[PDB]
Amino acid sequence: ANPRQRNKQRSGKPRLTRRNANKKAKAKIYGNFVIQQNWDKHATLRQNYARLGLLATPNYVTGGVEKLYPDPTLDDVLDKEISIAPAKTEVVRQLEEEAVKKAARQSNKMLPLSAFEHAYIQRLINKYGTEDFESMAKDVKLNSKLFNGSKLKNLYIRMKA
Amino acid sequence: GAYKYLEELAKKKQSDVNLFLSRVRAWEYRQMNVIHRASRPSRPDKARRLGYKAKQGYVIYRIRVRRGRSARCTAEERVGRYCSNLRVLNSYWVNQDATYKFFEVILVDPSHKAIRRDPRINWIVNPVHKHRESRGLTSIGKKSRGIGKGHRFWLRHNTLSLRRYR
Amino acid sequence: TKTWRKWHVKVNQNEKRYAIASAVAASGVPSLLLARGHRIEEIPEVPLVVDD
Amino acid sequence: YVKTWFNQPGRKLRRRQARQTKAAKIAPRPVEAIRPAVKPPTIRYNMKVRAGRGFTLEELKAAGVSRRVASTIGIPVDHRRRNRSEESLQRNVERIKVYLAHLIVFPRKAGQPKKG
Amino acid sequence: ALKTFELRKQSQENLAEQLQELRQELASLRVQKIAGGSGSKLSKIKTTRKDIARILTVINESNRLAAREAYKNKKYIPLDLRQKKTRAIRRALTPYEQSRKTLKQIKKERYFPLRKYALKA
RNA sequence: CAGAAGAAUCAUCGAAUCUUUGAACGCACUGCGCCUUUGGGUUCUACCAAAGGCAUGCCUGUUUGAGUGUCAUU
RNA sequence: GGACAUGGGUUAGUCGAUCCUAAGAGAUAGGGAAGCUCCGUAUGAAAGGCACGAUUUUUCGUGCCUAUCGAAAGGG
RNA sequence: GUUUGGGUAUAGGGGCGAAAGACUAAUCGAACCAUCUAGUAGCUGGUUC
RNA sequence: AUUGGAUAUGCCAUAUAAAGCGCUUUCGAAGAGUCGAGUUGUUUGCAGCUCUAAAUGGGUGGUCAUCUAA
RNA sequence: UUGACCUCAAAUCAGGUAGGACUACGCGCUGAACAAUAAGCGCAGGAAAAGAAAAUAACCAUGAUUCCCUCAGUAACGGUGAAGCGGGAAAAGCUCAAAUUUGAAAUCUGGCAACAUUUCUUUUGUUGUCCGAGUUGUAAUUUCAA
Repeated sequence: ANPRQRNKQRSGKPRLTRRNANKKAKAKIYGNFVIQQNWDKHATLRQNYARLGLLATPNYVTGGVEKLYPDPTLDDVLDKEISIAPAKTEVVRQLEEEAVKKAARQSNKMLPLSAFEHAYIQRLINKYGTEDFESMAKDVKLNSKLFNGSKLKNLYIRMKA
Repeated sequence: GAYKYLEELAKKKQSDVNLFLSRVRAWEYRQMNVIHRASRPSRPDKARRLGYKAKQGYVIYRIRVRRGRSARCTAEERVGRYCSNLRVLNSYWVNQDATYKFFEVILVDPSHKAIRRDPRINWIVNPVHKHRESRGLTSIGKKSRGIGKGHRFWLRHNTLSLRRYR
Repeated sequence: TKTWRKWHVKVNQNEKRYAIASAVAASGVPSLLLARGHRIEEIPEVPLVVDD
Repeated sequence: YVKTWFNQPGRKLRRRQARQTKAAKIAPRPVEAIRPAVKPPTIRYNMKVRAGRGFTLEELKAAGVSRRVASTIGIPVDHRRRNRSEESLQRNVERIKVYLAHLIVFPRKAGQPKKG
Repeated sequence: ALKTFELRKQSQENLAEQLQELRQELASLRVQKIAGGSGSKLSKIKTTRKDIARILTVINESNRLAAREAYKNKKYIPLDLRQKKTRAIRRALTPYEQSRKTLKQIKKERYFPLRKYALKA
């Protein structure tokens, strides 16, 4: 009915038809592989999270939840340490073990020294022993970078292992 | 730094130093064009607190507008029309006399690589910032159109909202 | 005609639940099924329940 | 001007799909961040408890969470709110502590140059 | 008629002599149409016109591929050899510079990136 | 209808072509110019044709300037 | 039928236009105006040329002078 | 028994006031177009088995 | 065919680097013809005009609270 | 004499960029007769604008913006007509100016040159080198939550 719509109604050039709209089709899971393998595409994300053992939200839900079956003092707690939480389902247990084995693999955070760092701290050690990190810091000739005692420690431990 | 001194000195606008300079510069600016390019900001301290950097792609333009809309708002819109390839960043009063108020407008070239590659000013290259001064999105434009946070500062009242289940 | 004509009607959730309860009870009455127009003249029993 | 509501069921569905799209991306972590428990500001509602914006800097410090790592693990920060009573502090410190106990944080791949 | 692949298997001056020959043949056929021709000649007019178009197409693409070769890895190339998506897309920030960050923001995402986590029910 | 025999008034579409205009851009609105290169002819200091260029404002850089603007130069 | 259909028909170095200017209009310089835009036409505009020279520390010195539109009846 | 063709420029109400100025207008007197507008009806005409 | 964010793995990695936390017998800058006042327009906000600041100052609410503009 | 610099010009100088259209929704300006209306003028995007408090409140306090519901036809103002609270949707935070890098402008455009890369011979970079920009201040660092 527009001039621009009447233009292509009387045209011979076909309409740029695209077929993309299919309602009720929920977004497929990328991201986590373990969640993807255990996600059933029919269910809702609240149903999927609860089945997997995960919380969709850590806050209250703003409405009634579905019922399918007929269901059968600062200091003490500010100092207490909550003793983790149980892994109800297999998927949660799988995620927990995967995280722990990954953390164990990526656990050796300590680095060796380079050629310059080793020679730097070795020369400082050969004069002031291995305990007087305060005196090594105040040494102006050998500690030309003006490293403090805490950094001269971090070099010494990194050289040991 | 000397910018603290320039900012304290700009507060004494009628002292002997500032009143004398105002006379000589107002005379100088009137000899030039109504809108002329400024080789450098007259108030470098004021320009840089408004976003100006002494790097390629930043442009200062001087304009005089007649006293008696806001004159600062008029200054930005006329300068923005004069340099239509730039983006009006901000503007500041530099001088005035009986007839004229004088402003320096800060503009940025969005096609320059020194601007397109600077993460602190990339936003102005994005096409939502074409003619911020024409839509009231500059500092003076926001203040003129009442935008502000507080209690001091239509359609949801002229519309009748009829819901399905009513 | 205007699009803001009233199309949807409110019914109290209690009356809807009343009518649905009345509809199920009527479904268990063989004579109402015949008046409805159902050919249940050879159905073994009303209500007709089949295994899982 | 008359505002109609014929897109109300459509708006409902579109918001559900946005939650589904969000979950499609961030699959294991929750779709919502954890909000604090605050008391509404008036004599008519101060007996209730509702959800706040974020956890205060004093609340995070008592819970052991730095303000930099809080956003990473989904704990919002409210730099404007403050704890005028220890009840607000204890209420939300334990909210953080419970959240941490139920949290599984997946390690990250880090860069490790060959030399020192 | 004229096949495009065997046309592309020839040199530019050979394609020019073929084009000159076809233009002569087209001119003769249009002369036959004014003097009174047969359906075969009138049908031959359209084929000759398409054959001229194919030869011109092959000549033009060979010319443009030579220009693309000459300007390959050059800072500035002819406007007709540049991309033509839209005027707005050409003015947009490139994915590179749209992703430029300050060292301040680089340090933030290096040390405190968004973590992967989950909440146990 | 005639005619033709990887066909097609087919589809898709990532390569091209895309006259005169129009924000419309050498200047005017049948025209009138300038600059660069090349070519033709049965005629070559002439004539002709072809191709590629020549709007405005502003930005960055480049080059060349101007100033009884501010100075330095035993 | 000045209708309908089918075809044909207007040939220029010398005839007109093309070129020039007229009253006037008008862009530019500048200045107004919130602004669509207005005033302004040599206006406080750096308003564009020509010659000279054994080549000048192979980095140019010296001298001189200083829009457009508008007429198929005007001028040519 | 000086008109005119083509091209052109342009001031344009009324009283006040010696003039200047004002006090409201104007685009002159108006015309036409489109919107506002479905302006203002204690009224006229009609209002269906 | 073209892409997206992850995963595993290879190579490279300028780390003599860069961060968070935690300590203080050391410091801690904060936007002006703007705020404001007077007055005239539009509708407390904003605009013009004249005048024109301050530094626990200034804004806003109720000595206190709260906030930190240009 | 020679040369620095400042300011201001010129070039069909190298490379860019602006206009016009559409205009439902969006942001400014202007604005009547009978309405932050229509008309007029300016400028955008896929959304725009707004936005991380010179914000509320007077509580056991809240905590960027936006939107919906409510507050509420209430308070106020004299028919006009809110807002805080409350419930929800969505959520994310931040960058500068003001600091001596001063044991070292650590910063960046452009030319040329290689080398890669591509929705792409059409895109986008990297490395080197040179001329410039820049100390009348470009990086790093800090933004009051500190």
